[PDB]
Amino acid sequence: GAPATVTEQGEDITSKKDRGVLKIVKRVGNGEETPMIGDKVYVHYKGKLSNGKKFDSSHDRNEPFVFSLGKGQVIKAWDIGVATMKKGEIAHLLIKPEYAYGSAGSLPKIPSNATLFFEIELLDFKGE
Ligand SMILES: CCCn1cc(COC(=O)[C@@H]2CCCCN2C(=O)[C@H](c2cc(OC)c(OC)c(OC)c2)C2CCCCC2)cn1
Repeated sequence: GAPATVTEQGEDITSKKDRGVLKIVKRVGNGEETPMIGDKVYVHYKGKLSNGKKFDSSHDRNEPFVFSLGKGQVIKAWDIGVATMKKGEIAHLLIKPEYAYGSAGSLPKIPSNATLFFEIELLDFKGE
């Protein structure tokens, strides 16, 4: 189970070191350069919640997913996680709810206290 493999073999990339965001790398990228806060970032991803009740992908178009890193435009987990990734990398994250949607959740899509899993490919980044 990709999520179990991460829960068991994944690196804790939080600062508080509370296992709230766990990472395994799946395809090593190119270079040493990983993006900076305020970079426009381009990714393809697949995401599910632990309930198994919802699944989302960017792949539900050709359009890639585009955000400004570190600006809280996404969940904290992504601002943390993607910032560790190199151009061309693919990685798995498992996220406790405190780094996703927390106790409030985001109903009706995300319930209260949900745990999330993502597969992420980092295509490229550029300074805004
Ligand atoms: C500038 C991008 C702004 N944006 C933020 C979001 C909120 O989503 C997230 O921050 C994270 C990480 C970025 C990819 C989408 N994210 C999600 O959680 C998905 C997500 C996709 C969504 O649609 C693509 C979405 O609606 C906007 C949403 O709302 C909370 C959350 C979940 C993953 C669990 C399975 C169901 C969806 C959606 N668009």
